[PDB]
Amino acid sequence: LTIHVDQDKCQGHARCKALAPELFDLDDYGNAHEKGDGVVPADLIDKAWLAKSNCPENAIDITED
Ligand code: F3S
Repeated sequence: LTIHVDQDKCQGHARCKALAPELFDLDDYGNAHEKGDGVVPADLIDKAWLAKSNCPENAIDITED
């Protein structure tokens, strides 16, 4: 599992960042992006799917391999 935020879809709700601070960083304009790895650790797999479910703009993709 990896995370991606589509920059064109992001409108900076910051829900992703409130749910999974560990997985997203916000730029100075409030837009989110995947952090370091992008790879989702075993303990954050659920917060990942939640952040994606919760984004109002459907801006988050999770890849599965
Ligand atoms: S709008 Fe952007 S800030 Fe997060 S909650 Fe969605 S990716």
